[PDB]
Amino acid sequence: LRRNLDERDAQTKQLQDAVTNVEKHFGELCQIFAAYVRKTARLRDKADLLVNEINLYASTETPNLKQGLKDFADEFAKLQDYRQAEVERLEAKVVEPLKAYGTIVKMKRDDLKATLTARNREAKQLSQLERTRQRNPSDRHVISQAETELQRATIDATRTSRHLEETIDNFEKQKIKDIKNILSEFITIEMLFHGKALEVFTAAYQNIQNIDE
Amino acid sequence: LRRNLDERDAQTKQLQDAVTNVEKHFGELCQIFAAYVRKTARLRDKADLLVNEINLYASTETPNLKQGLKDFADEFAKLQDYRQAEVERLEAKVVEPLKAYGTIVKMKRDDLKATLTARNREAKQLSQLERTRQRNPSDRHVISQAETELQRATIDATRTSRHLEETIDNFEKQKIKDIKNILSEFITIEMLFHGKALEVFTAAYQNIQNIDE
Repeated sequence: LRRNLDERDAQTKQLQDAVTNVEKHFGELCQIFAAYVRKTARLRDKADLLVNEINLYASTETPNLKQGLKDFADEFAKLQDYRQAEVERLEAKVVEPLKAYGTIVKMKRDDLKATLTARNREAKQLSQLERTRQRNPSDRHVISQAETELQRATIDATRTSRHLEETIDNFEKQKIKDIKNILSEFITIEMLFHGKALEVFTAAYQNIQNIDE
Repeated sequence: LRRNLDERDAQTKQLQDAVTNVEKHFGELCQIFAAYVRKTARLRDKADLLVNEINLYASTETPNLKQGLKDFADEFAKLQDYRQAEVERLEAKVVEPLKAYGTIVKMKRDDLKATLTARNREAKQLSQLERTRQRNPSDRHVISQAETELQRATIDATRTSRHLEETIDNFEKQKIKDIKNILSEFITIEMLFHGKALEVFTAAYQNIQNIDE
C-alpha cells in the first residue's frame, strides 16, 4: 500500500541519514583532533628552541648562573619528551580511531544500496506481475510463475532490509562505545601529560631558586 | 703607559661585550617566548574548534549522549579560559620584561659612549700638551695651562669610567635577578595552568563515564 511505502522509505532514509550524521561529525572531529595534534607538536618545537637558547646563553655565563640555567633547560627538555609521547598517543588513540569510520561508513552504505536494489527488483516484479495478468488473463501457468517470482523478490527485500536494520543498530551501539572510548582516551592522555608537566615544573622551580642572585 | 692602555681598553671591551651578550641572548629569549605564546594561543584556537564541533554534534544526538557530550564540551571550554589567562600572564610577566632590555641596553651604551668620548678628549689633550711643550719650550704659562687642561680631562675620564663600572655592575646584578624572576614566573604560570587542566580533565572524565553505552 502506498501509505506504507512512504513510511518504509522515510524509515530507510532515517538509517541513511544516521550513517551520514556520523560520517559528517566523526569526520569533522577527526580533522580537528589532527589539527590539535599538529598545534601541540608546533608548540613542542618552540619549547625546543627555548631549551637550545637557554643552553647556549648558559654556556656564556658565570658558573652558578650557568649551572642553574642548564638545570632548568634539562628539566624543560624532559617535558618536551612527554609532549612527544602525548602527540603519539593522540594520533594512535584519538585521530586514528575516528579516521577508521570512513571504512565503517562505506560498509553501511553498501548495506543501504543492497536494500535499495532489492526494493527496485521487487517493484519491477510487481509491475511485471500486473502486466502479465493483463496480457494473459487466462494463462494460469505464466501468472503463477510471475506470482512466485514476486514472492521471491519480496522475501529477499524483507531479508535485505532486516539485515540493514541489524547492522545499523550495531553501528549505533558501536558508535556510542567508540565516542566514549575516544574522548576518554583523549582525556587520560592529556591528564597524563599535565601530571608529568606539574612534576617537571615543580623540580624546575628548585633549580631556579639555587641561582645565587 | 702603552701596556696600561691596552689593558684599560680590553677591560672596557669586556663591559661592552657584557652588554652585547645580554642584548643578544635576552632578545633571542624574548622572540622565542613570544612565539611560544603565539603557539599556545593557536592551540587554544583548535581546542575552541573542538568545543564547537562537540556541541554541534551533540545537538543531533539522543538525550543521554547529547548531555554527556555537552558536559564534556563545557568543561573543556573552561580549560581554554585558563589557557587564555596563561597567555596573558606569559605576555605580561615573561615576554614584556625581556623586551624591556632594549631600553636598558641603550642606556648602558650611552654610558659606554661617554667613556669613549672622555678618553678621546684626554688623549687629544695629552697630544696637545706635548705639542705645546715642543712649540713653546720656555713659555711656562701656556705649558701650565695645557697641563691643567690635561688634568681636567684625565679626572673627567676616570670619573666617567668609574661611573660606567658602577652601572655595568648594577646591570649584571639586575640581570641575574631578572632572569631568575622571569624564568620563575614562566614556571609558576605554567604550573598554574597544568594544575587547572588536571582539575578540568578529572571532572571531564566523569561526564564521559555517565554516557550510557
